[PDB]
Amino acid sequence: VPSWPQILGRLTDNRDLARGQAAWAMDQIMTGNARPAQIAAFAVAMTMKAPTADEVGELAGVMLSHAHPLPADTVPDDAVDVVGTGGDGVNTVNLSTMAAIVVAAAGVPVVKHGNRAASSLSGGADTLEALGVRIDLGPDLVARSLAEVGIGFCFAPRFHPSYRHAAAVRREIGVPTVFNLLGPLTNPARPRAGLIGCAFADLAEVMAGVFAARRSSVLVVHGDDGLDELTTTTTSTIWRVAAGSVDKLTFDPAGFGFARAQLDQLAGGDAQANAAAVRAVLGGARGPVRDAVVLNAAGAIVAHAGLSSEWLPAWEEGLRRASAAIDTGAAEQLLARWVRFGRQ
Amino acid sequence: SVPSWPQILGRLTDNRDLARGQAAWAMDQIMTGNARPAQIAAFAVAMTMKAPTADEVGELAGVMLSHAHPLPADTVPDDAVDVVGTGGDGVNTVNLSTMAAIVVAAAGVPVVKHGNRAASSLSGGADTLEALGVRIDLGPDLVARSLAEVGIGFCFAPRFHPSYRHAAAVRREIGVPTVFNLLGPLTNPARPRAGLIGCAFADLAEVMAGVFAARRSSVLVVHGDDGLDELTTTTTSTIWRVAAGSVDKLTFDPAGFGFARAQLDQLAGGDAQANAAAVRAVLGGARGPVRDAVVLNAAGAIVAHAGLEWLPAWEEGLRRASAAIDTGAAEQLLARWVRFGRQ
Ligand SMILES: O=P(O)(O)OC[C@H]1O[C@H](OP(=O)(O)OP(=O)(O)O)[C@H](O)[C@@H]1O
Ligand SMILES: O=P(O)(O)OC[C@H]1O[C@H](OP(=O)(O)OP(=O)(O)O)[C@H](O)[C@@H]1O
Ligand SMILES: [Mn+2]
Ligand SMILES: [Mn+2]
Ligand SMILES: [Mn+2]
Ligand SMILES: [Mn+2]
Repeated sequence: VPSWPQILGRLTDNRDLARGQAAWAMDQIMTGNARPAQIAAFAVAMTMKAPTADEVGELAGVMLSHAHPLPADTVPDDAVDVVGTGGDGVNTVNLSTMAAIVVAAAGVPVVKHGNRAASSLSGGADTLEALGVRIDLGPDLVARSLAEVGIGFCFAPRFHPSYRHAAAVRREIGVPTVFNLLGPLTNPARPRAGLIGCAFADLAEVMAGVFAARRSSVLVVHGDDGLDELTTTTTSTIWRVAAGSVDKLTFDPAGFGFARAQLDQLAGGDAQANAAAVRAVLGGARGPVRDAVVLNAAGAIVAHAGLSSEWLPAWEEGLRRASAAIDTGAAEQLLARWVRFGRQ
Repeated sequence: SVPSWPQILGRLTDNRDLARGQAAWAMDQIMTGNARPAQIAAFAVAMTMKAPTADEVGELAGVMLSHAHPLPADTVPDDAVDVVGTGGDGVNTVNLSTMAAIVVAAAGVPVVKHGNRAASSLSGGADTLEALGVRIDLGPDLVARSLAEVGIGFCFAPRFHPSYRHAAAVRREIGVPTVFNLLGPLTNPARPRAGLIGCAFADLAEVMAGVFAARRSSVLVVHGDDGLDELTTTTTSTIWRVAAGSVDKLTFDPAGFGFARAQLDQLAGGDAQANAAAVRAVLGGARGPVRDAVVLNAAGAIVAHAGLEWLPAWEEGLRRASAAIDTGAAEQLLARWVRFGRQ
């Protein structure tokens, strides 16, 4: 029978867990039956042991079993996510949130998982909130947002109430652990595609492994400068997940005509500063930030195409649609229509 | 930089040895109620899986000792010895350290024993002593009087380390052994300079030895090659011998002193009442495998005391230990120990 001394002892002995043990642990944590000390011990122990795809898969599986689902037949089968682990410690503009809006305006259904900042000044949820977008909608209203606007936002705490004990321990110990991976892996709407950012180069492959087990079409991205984003300051490492297999690639924006940028050119601020930065990009303003948004939006579109079916043509078409979605004003319009939807 | 949990924990998760003072900072935060249980647990686990260094463990123990209740000045003889282990060998044996401690004290060697109740066994040293009528929870002044009048004193770790309670609680909750399990033997409040120190975790005995070496203590850190945190009689033992601030590892065979091979079955104990009866049995002069184990461990502590020639030291240790029992001195010392607590 499973117990904490058994599982913790196994992890501290640097052993992989038996099937079901990670699942048992997470379920204890989600049902409020685990002491903070046990939660912390488990989180740390698994991280230093080096999590397997199976183990992390079991953790996310439990979370999704307890998560508030969206109503049946309300999420298109080709819906995409654009979200990162966060915690790169750079405080950039909200590239995922900006990319998600552009991708939606390009005609790709987007059901975005998100959350407030943890280590940054303003996270996606914070910036969206500052734009007038509603980040408090339940399953039904998110479904309506998807249908009517083309984009929905699932605020993780709203859909994962049982995760509050784990989230508290994350806050207390501060150090990143395997828990930092679970957000991007537990979109309640369960889209089968997405552009997933990972700040931790050593854990990106594991994330990709989990998505692969689900037969998802995902690009797990880690900027070689440390961003949990497709960066423009240098190359990016992409773990391409397609047909249940992971393929490690290095991506260079220069190969698609993009100039190198400095990190301070992508720097952000508070929610109001970042909101203004969203408006600028969608407004047609050229520069480093636009390039970053277009590239990331294109990545999400590449991930989308990996569902129904190569690499260079997909990116070239992705870059086209993302740029066009901005230049026609569609992305700017979608945001406006999104804000109005909430007030209605 | 600014000391913080994200910093230190982050360093441990990255599998880097800590900088000087960081381990001390962490332990001090824990020892002052300024650490959340989650932070306590994260640190304990992280410090364990990285693999703690002698420097780091030394800082943890140091902080504990800098907070602990000390014994009054000039109450602890300079040649006082300790007999204690980390516990957690998994084998429910009789209480060899406590029994040896009584024998050693009866032989004339001052013993100030550190100790605690059971954590995973059916009965710890403190539990068995309590069942014998010995007062275990005495404060500094009375432990000093005990040491003077009786020739032995017992420091109950919860009594002398009240600020360790938060760490102790967390250890209880997570169950798994951590670096904290090493601290007990390393934090005797009376700070005896010699001792026989048991370590259940073979891979960490050298670390414990390094800590004692840093204090230039005369210590034998023992790990039975059958898993016991004791000098065993079922097979050979690993001894990390600490003398002159230097550690030297070696294999020890009690057969070289005439001791027959025993089996773990013969050293098995039970609850406090059973183990207490086992103590009375040995001190009564009963021959058998239990007596051999006690005399062996008692001798080791005497050898450690002497460290303040290897073979002759053991021969005199085994001789003095056997005599302390057979003369009835060890039995009498226990009885006198009980009367002290009752007056
Ligand atoms: O504070 P951090 O730990 O650094 O994380 C920053 C944000 O990144 C994650 O979401 P998201 O991918 O949507 O962020 P983004 O839109 O800004 O790119 C996370 O939910 C945070 O909101
Ligand atoms: O339950 P455990 O975790 O296994 O530990 C058993 C005992 O060992 C330690 O003391 P001590 O060295 O005095 O033990 P002993 O007298 O029985 O030999 C510890 O303080 C416990 O009292
Ligand atoms: Mn992001
Ligand atoms: Mn980011
Ligand atoms: Mn012992
Ligand atoms: Mn023992």
